[PDB]
Amino acid sequence: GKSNVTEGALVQNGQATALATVQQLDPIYVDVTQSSNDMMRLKQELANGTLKQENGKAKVSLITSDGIKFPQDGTLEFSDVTVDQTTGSITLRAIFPNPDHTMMPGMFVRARLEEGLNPNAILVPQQGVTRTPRGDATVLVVGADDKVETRPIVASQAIG
Amino acid sequence: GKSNVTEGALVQNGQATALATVQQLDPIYVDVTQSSNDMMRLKQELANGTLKQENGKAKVSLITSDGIKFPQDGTLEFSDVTVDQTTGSITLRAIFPNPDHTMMPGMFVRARLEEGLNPNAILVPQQGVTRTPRGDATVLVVGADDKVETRPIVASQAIG
Amino acid sequence: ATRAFSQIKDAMVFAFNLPAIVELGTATGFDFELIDQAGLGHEKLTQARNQLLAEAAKHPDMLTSVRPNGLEDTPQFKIDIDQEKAQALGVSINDINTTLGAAWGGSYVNDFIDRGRVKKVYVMSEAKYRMLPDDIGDWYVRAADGQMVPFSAFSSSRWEYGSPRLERYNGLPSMEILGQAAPGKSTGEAMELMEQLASK
Amino acid sequence: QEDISDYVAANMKDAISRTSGVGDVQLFGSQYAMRIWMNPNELNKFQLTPVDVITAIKAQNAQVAAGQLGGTPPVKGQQLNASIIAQTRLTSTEEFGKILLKVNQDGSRVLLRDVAKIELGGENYDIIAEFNGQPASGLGIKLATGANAL
Amino acid sequence: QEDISDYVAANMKDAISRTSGVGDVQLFGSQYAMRIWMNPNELNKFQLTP
Amino acid sequence: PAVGVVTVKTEPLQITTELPGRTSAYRIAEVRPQVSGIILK
Amino acid sequence: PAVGVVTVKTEPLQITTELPGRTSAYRIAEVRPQVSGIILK
Ligand SMILES: COCCN1CCN(c2nc(SCCc3ccc(OC)c(OC)c3)c(C#N)c3c2COC(C)(C)C3)CC1
Ligand SMILES: COCCN1CCN(c2nc(SCCc3ccc(OC)c(OC)c3)c(C#N)c3c2COC(C)(C)C3)CC1
Repeated sequence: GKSNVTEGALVQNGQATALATVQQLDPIYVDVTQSSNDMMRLKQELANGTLKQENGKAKVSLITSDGIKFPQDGTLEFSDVTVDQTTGSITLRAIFPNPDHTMMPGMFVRARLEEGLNPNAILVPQQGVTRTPRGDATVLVVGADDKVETRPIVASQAIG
Repeated sequence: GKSNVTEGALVQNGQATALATVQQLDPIYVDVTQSSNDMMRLKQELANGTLKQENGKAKVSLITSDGIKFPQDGTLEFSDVTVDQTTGSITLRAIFPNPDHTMMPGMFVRARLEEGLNPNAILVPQQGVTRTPRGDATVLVVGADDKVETRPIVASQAIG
Repeated sequence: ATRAFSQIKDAMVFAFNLPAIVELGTATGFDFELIDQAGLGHEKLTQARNQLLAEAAKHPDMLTSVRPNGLEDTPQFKIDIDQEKAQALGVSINDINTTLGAAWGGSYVNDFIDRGRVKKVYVMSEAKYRMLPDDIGDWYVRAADGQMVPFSAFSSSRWEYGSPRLERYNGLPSMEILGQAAPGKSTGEAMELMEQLASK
Repeated sequence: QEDISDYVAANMKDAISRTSGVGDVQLFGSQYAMRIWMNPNELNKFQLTPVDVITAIKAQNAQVAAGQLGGTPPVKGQQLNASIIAQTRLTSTEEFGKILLKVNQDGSRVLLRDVAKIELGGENYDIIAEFNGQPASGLGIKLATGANAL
Repeated sequence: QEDISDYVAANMKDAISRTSGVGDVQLFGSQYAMRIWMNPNELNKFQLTP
Repeated sequence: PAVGVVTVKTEPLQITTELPGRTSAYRIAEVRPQVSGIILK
Repeated sequence: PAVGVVTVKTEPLQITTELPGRTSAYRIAEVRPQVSGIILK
């Protein structure tokens, strides 16, 4: 990169600052980072699920800050156990292939990781779900005898 | 420049504070702070593409607080790939000749940084393009029928 | 006037005259809301009015005009201040909005005293810097420590509609549907026709 | 109860308070309000106080007079007028859920829904009006001068 | 305009609004309010915000 | 009475968590001098 | 309707991104004393 030192400036034996920072860009890490209760809950979703396969080393993709996703996914390398005291980090690390250097190490990119999913219980289109009363969405359900009879549901995660 | 030490302050083997800052001004770097997704989106347009370059990397001019450009101009020497953490912004480094010492290290002087000649620029004037529907730009081009057609476009960089 | 104003493009130039009370027009001209009750927002209220601009024009016999006194849904330029991105960049949110909402629109500050008289003080951007969507990224905004951050680092800025003059009546959103009574005729059936074109 | 009391005050009251003769609609008890039920064994988890819960809501839930592209005065050579939408007042329970609190290198950016159970609800709960043991809102109409009660 | 609108405001409006008979005087310009024009390539020079 | 019902079955829903985090290089190796002296060139 | 209409002639477009450089000397080279002692003259 730069030359934080220049010719003439005295440097010292193992000094504090750095002269220049050589960086290698083609495999690039993204410090995918997780809340604490989630990667307890997703590790308690090992008993309920999960299911991760095969090669339980998950795919991670970006929504980089121009809105368009990064063209290829990448490997979720590990999971830390290094919970930051003031936030709650289960800091992951997704290594990405970076062909044309369209990653530039140091920006923020929104990294969505693709956890495995065998328990695939319910989906329902958006018209059948009355949102209000908020908190308790009500799906209008048939009974046994074509007399319909609604139930409250848990409409949490609107997939599309 | 100054003498941060005076004629008698004890100095040590490689102390923290400098004695006096010598300074070479005859070429001068201008550390030029591109945003992250902009240096992303310009390389993105070099693979769309075309976009172009000037075949000799590169040319940057200055425009200081007057509003007239510098007496000469010079080279974008390199482009950092370390996005700074707390600015979110690439630091380009533009090296400029200065046989006059009318540059001063730190200004912070605006760098007009010219890039390569968008070769097919469909420049509709701004007076005609309106957004139908939400966030979708529609020019209202009349065909050869003398009948108007509301062809949607994607409205890129508003230039002037 | 108006005939030569057909020649003027780029503008629906017309003219009119002032009565004693100036809210009627062509000697019988009625006026009418279309209020929203069910919390539908404004565009579904507008889709109701876009359907009743047409249905006003589907009866020219009794509803002899649909004159607009509002404004069509102009574009208005969204900024996603990417909150997540903004504070983790360093820069607090309360410094962004007191930049973006006090460079562009221009905040009041306080008074000053010109010639022994109180006059306001409006901080605002210079005109050539608050002027384009490209000039979002010229607003450099301080991080937590003192390193400057452009807006284009964290303000994904798209367009969208918006009616730039939202009327309200009965404490609920509503739009000023006009109309003349049919030329020479009575507004008693034209006001009656609206209440049975209120079923559409 | 509070689900009714908002439905009355969002729909009925502003239509009843201009029915003729009515010169006063009192409403019971109040509308909805995004009750932010804090959770102090989650606030201590993040080293926050209710100061910084309030401070972010007065920041990220604040409507900001951004202004206009092409505002007044223009530059000579202008053809574009818009009106910038800044941060709006945040419009839902979920859009307070992602009210941010700090930088997040835990980043699933520190949610206000990680420390505070967001939900709607009334503005005070001192009134429980159970009509025949069944929950109810109400409205007390007061007839104007011009007192035509029929 | 604004060089005029204060001269209406600082002299005329407080003299016509108590000229006899006159009720509400609605001024159609403004007082001559100090318009700080910020300059964001000078703010980034000095590392300030608005 | 006529309704376009969609009957619920278990449908595979691999879609999971979206979140942020700063990218970093592989290799962010600095250069510190382990030798004291003037940067001569 | 008399409608003024613009036919798009396209090709040349110099795009220059003007953006805030922060100028710095070519060799800063802060003279730090290699060797302790009182600065005599
Ligand atoms: C805070 O309340 C102050 C107003 N006061 C005078 C009117 N008074 C009265 N309220 C009501 S109905 C109250 C509706 C309501 C709904 C939800 C509530 O919970 C939020 C609630 O509690 C207040 C009340 C009635 C009757 N019928 C009467 C009186 C009073 O006597 C009548 C014979 C007129 C019948 C209520 C008390
Ligand atoms: C305070 O503004 C709201 C008042 N409205 C009703 C009266 N209407 C009217 N205004 C005017 S004068 C507008 C003066 C002015 C000057 C500087 C400005 O820049 C700030 C400005 O903008 C506001 C206006 C006139 C006349 N003659 C008339 C009407 C109305 O019809 C008439 C025939 C009486 C002639 C103006 C709009």
